[PDB]
Amino acid sequence: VQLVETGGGLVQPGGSLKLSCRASGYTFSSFAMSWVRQAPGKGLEWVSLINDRGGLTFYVDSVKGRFTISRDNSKNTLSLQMHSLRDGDTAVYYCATGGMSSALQSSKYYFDFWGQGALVTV
Amino acid sequence: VQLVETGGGLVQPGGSLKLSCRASGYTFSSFAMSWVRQAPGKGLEWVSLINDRGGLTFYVDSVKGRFTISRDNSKNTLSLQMHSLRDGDTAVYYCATGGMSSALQSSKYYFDFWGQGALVTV
Amino acid sequence: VQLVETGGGLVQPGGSLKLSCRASGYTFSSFAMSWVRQAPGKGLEWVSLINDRGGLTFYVDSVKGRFTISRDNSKNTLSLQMHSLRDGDTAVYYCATGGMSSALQSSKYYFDFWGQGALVTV
Amino acid sequence: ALTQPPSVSGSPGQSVTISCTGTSSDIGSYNYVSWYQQHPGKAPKLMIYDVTQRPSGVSDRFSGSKSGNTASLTISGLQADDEADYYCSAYAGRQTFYIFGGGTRLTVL
Amino acid sequence: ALTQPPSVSGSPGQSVTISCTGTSSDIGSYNYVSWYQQHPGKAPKLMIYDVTQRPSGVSDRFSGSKSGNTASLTISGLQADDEADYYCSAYAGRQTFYIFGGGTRLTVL
Amino acid sequence: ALTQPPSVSGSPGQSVTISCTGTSSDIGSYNYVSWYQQHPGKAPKLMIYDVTQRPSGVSDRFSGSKSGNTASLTISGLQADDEADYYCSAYAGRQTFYIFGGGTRLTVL
Amino acid sequence: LGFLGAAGSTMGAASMTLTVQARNLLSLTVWGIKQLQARVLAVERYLRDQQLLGIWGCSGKLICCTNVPWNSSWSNRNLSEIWDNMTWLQWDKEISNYTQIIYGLLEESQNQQEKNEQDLLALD
Amino acid sequence: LGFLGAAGSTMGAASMTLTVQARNLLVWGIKQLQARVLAVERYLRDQQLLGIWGCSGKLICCTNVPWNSSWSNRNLSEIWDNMTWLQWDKEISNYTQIIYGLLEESQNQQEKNEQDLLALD
Amino acid sequence: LGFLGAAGSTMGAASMTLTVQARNLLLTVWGIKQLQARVLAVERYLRDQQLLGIWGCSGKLICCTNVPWNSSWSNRNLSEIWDNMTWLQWDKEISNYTQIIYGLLEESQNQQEKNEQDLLALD
Ligand SMILES: *[C@@H]1O[C@H](CO)[C@@H](O)[C@H](O)[C@H]1NC(C)=O
Ligand SMILES: *[C@@H]1O[C@H](CO)[C@@H](O)[C@H](O)[C@H]1NC(C)=O
Ligand SMILES: *[C@@H]1O[C@H](CO)[C@@H](O)[C@H](O)[C@H]1NC(C)=O
Ligand SMILES: *[C@@H]1O[C@H](CO)[C@@H](O)[C@H](O)[C@H]1NC(C)=O
Ligand SMILES: *[C@@H]1O[C@H](CO)[C@@H](O)[C@H](O)[C@H]1NC(C)=O
Ligand SMILES: *[C@@H]1O[C@H](CO)[C@@H](O)[C@H](O)[C@H]1NC(C)=O
Ligand SMILES: *[C@@H]1O[C@H](CO)[C@@H](O)[C@H](O)[C@H]1NC(C)=O
Ligand SMILES: *[C@@H]1O[C@H](CO)[C@@H](O)[C@H](O)[C@H]1NC(C)=O
Ligand SMILES: *[C@@H]1O[C@H](CO)[C@@H](O)[C@H](O)[C@H]1NC(C)=O
Repeated sequence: VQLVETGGGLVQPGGSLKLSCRASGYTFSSFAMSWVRQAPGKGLEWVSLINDRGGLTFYVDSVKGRFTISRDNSKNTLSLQMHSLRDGDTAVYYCATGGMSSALQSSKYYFDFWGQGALVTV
Repeated sequence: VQLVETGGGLVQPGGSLKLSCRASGYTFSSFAMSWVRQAPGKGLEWVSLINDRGGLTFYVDSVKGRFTISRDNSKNTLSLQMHSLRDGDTAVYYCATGGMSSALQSSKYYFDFWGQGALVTV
Repeated sequence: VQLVETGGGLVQPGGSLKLSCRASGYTFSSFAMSWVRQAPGKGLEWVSLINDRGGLTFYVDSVKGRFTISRDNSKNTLSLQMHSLRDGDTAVYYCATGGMSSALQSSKYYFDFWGQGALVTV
Repeated sequence: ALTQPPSVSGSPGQSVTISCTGTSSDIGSYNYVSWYQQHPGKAPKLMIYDVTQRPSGVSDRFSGSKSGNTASLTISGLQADDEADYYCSAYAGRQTFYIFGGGTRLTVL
Repeated sequence: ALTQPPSVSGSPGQSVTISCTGTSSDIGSYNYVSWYQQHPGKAPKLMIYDVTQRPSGVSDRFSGSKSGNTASLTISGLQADDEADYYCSAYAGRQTFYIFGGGTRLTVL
Repeated sequence: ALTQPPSVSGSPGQSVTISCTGTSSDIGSYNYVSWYQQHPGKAPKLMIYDVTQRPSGVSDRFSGSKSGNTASLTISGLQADDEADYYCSAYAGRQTFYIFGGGTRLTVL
Repeated sequence: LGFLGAAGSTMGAASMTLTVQARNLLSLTVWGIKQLQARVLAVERYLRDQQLLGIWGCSGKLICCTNVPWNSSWSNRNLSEIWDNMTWLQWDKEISNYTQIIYGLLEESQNQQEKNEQDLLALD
Repeated sequence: LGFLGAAGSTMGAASMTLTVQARNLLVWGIKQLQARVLAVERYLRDQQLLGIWGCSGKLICCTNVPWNSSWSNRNLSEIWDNMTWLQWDKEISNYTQIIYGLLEESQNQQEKNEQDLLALD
Repeated sequence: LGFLGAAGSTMGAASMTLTVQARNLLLTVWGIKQLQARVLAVERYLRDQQLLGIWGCSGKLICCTNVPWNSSWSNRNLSEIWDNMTWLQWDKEISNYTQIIYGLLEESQNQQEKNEQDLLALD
């Protein structure tokens, strides 16, 4: 399995940045996926979770009105649309597989696969 | 179109006043109506909104447990029954037409007509 | 009627204690019952309420995630299982009859009968 | 919690009134304001329920009423045998089921 | 509520702009940002509704727009009769129906 | 958030334990307390899922458990290759979804 | 208890066996027509009851609460007597004359509630 | 007004008589049984259709299918204040099955989405 | 049609075409035979809808309940049931427990519905 993030770069406060994640090595549409942030000098923070079908999205309150998480199962990709960036959003953004479930399969509530991460600097 | 407020003047603090608004010049039952406060020396604050049929009422949190908004489509009238009348309430109370539609007609979310305003002093 | 509270009287902070209450002289299944605490030096505070059939339980927020209220209509008994007891939970715990209703009977919203109370010290 | 005087007093044969106050969301809106009488060493006994009703076994000596957000208990032929801590309680709607006030120590002169 | 400049000014015949700002959960999430013109001692009149539309009877000297979390009212051929307190308002969801800013005093030079 | 030791250390061959604590509504309510091993400069690897289970490909030197509101990661034959920042996480209900603690720096002597 | 076993029980003892009676409402050419008439009638009666529950906002429930207040002119009794002393047969007799009045009010309150719901999912 | 009394009324002038008309949907003698049986099946197909759209038990049901301007580019005031339901039925007859198909798909997605939100814990 | 097209599909691949099968349920002697077939189809449909109703599943195709699954009914995990098995095989596997499950569903709705009535009696 591979997860390769793209996008990133330095955007000034108030700007907008799109991240994306290409997946391979597994059936993309069978797993829920998420984005997780790591501050440059601290630990991991969960940011957003999307279901396997993409119809249900969840966000951490700190980004609930600013970030949109989207999935395209025909291309095996994830995307994250990040609006109104603030200094507190500087982090490595990791693409991860796991987190939720689809009700008719055993639950996870954990992250099975990780990418290498995009670096976002505000 | 006319909206005329005859509700009252001064009451002792911790008292109950009932404002009323008589409307003319348009079909009364086709429009939603609201009450909006103009502070004696500041700006406008929305207080309450009632649906065209009178079945649904909405209030600002600061007055939710003290104000009742009522409408009578057979008299072409509005009323506001005030109970706690704490000092903050002091204002000119304007009767206005607009604030919502009714699902089967074009939206508003603005106020089309204004009355002259009753001056309520605590 | 009779309400007799039993159970232990001393735990260390972080421990757990189970109280029970025997009722007699009336039809047990016809009344909702509750537990009410009295601080050693202050007044009465309501802690938990259970419906006559045992299906619905309500708690005061300060214990909502820590206490379980249970009813067994075949023994005419109540029990209260308190987890993670804190020093602030020291009190006399009274077993009381009343506090709710069952929709098809006149409401109470008051307590008809009281036991003598178990003293729990943390 | 409800605001309630820490103590009241009067001589035998004199009436007394114990009042409790709250807000409109609890004591005001709901007509479920019971009163309890607690003797030292004993569990509280129910004296008044709803607003004016008393349990069977309770004499007319005890009565009560409410106005606005204030409720009160009236004791008429006050006796020395009434030495107890009196409490208000009120239903405050779903989510917040009951609110109690502090106790009033009744001293008989 | 909404942030609005205390005052704006310009000479007759010159255009002026009155801004209004809020947050991403209200003015930047709903396209319902009306503007009102209130002369001292009189009731306010509706000038702009939604984003760009005006009521019939209002001249085309008054227009407006929004971008992001900022909305503005533009007055072109400024006249002496425009000395009024201008207010912005916005729909802020079903939980908070309307929010208003303070007024902007328009001074004609 | 969860609390973890800022750092731990031990002999390259003796066991170590990394604790993780939370509250009754999250780590104490759900048996979903995974652990991740993040080497500096690399993305975190899944080491433990649920409470005791490990992913395929992970050796039996990594295990863990929970009781009450406390969970821990136990490493048996501590190796030089285990120098990483270890993180605990937990499901916190269908509102919060996930919480993490800070990393515990594991020092290999 | 089985079908109608609670018929002689009190109203509060009954209203727990509703599925028992509910499941018994659905289940030579002259003999064919006679049997068909019996089956079609049972189906039509069932559907009219379900239609009434639908228009009152009670679809899919055996016990549903409404927003129509009880008028003391229909039955001036408290819940202790109606639910602990009376049976459903006696109750049916006591308010037979007001059945259509109650039904009309139930229909009217649903009409207002349904419209009220339509006007709230419209906000925003 | 009684059954079909609102037939000539505007769309927003009707939509208040729905219960009145809903109540009216429910040897030689075999003809009567055929007539009665047909009414029941027709009633049930409509109820079944409402069921699969998630509109069971309601007379007015709001959905999550956007209105496509190609079906009727009107201003709502034209539809609800001037037009009748008969004229409307004629105007969008060609698109009725398209709308029905979309409604069915919308409910299926919502039903799966609801299930996915009821094992989060 | 598409009717029964998913019959050979796995349980988790099927149960997305529920409306396809659901919509396919709806000379005197010939008239009688046809009326008996049509009336029977109606009675079967209504009995199934009534059964869903008493379980609190009225108006739904996929209905969640409060009845725990017993390991004695089928000692299988979700991967085998939903990704490998078909609905015909499953129907065979738990035929002997069908009425037990149905009884439990009825009881849980009776308790839930009454509990709601009591919650709505507060205030
Ligand atoms: C009949 O009445 C008696 C009391 O006289 C009661 O105990 C019994 O349960 C009643 N029968 C039923 C079926 O409830
Ligand atoms: C009760 O019914 C009487 C007619 O018998 C009517 O006059 C009265 O207004 C009704 N009251 C309510 C509250 O419906
Ligand atoms: C119904 O009304 C008739 C008069 O028309 C009266 O004789 C009868 O007793 C009434 N029934 C009830 C249950 O009140
Ligand atoms: C028929 O049309 C007229 C206007 O031409 C209108 O006033 C009247 O109400 C309509 N009839 C009905 C039943 O609405
Ligand atoms: C609207 O209908 C037309 C014609 O069928 C179609 O081409 C278009 O994509 C549709 N748009 C939407 C948003 O449904
Ligand atoms: C429906 O299709 C027919 C052709 O079959 C066409 O003549 C008619 O105008 C169409 N109606 C609408 C409303 O598009
Ligand atoms: C039948 O089994 C084959 C196994 O390779 C699978 O690819 C195919 O999709 C199955 N048919 C259906 C309808 O699922
Ligand atoms: C499963 O059913 C058996 C009876 O066949 C019963 O003894 C057991 O307790 C049941 N277990 C559960 C979890 O329902
Ligand atoms: C049901 O029980 C019979 C015995 O009565 C047994 O032969 C059959 O295999 C059982 N079916 C299942 C699915 O267990």
